[PDB]
Amino acid sequence: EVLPPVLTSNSEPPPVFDGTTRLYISYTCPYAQRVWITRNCKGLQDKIKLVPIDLQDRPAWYKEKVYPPNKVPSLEHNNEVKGESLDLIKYIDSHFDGPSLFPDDPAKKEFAEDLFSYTGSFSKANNSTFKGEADEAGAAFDYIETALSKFDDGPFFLGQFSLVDIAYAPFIERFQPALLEFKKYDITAGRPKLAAWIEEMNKVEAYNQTRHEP
Ligand SMILES: N[C@@H](CCC(=O)N[C@@H](CS)C(=O)NCC(=O)O)C(=O)O
Repeated sequence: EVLPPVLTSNSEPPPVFDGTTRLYISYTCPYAQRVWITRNCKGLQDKIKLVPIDLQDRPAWYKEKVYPPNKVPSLEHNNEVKGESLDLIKYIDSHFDGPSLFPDDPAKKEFAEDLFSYTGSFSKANNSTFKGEADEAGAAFDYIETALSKFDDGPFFLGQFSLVDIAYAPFIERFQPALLEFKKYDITAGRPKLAAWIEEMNKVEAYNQTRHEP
């Protein structure tokens, strides 16, 4: 796959609502990365076109013609532009071909909703730590470690790979090296299920490719 160029304030607008599916992203936004990973994991590279924008020098046509809330990601599909990364990974999973990324088992679904609900707290805990407000990252990763012990039919949050792993991957990807650098803190220390989860995620090529750049 060829990753397309970043569009700036000086870029001409793409067709909007011409029938092509477009995923508007920033190459470094973790929320957008969630959706990009979902696209790749479902083999949708030829179905969903990436439209990367520069958030520091962004095209006015984005807010004006594509997505008024003026954030990434947003998904243009079937004459609607929709936002919210968690909504979007669920939407793509259920409206496009490719392997299903969400289990049918009601108990796994229920646990998944607990974990989706926890994403805000997870980010807040880590950010609190980086900002020196409270050392909450350890407790947050303890929660993750415990969650990984719930289902023993695979190494991922719901046992087998799912949208839940995808939701967390961009954030763990960023928090891990930052905690090591800024707080001299290794999240894998004492957290074997988490260490295994990171190793297994890193074997997923569809995810690794979202760490790529033009
Ligand atoms: N709740 C949104 C968050 C999206 C978001 O905060 N994106 C940021 C980049 S990390 C953004 O587009 N910032 C640009 C701005 O606020 O103007 C989601 O889950 O998709």
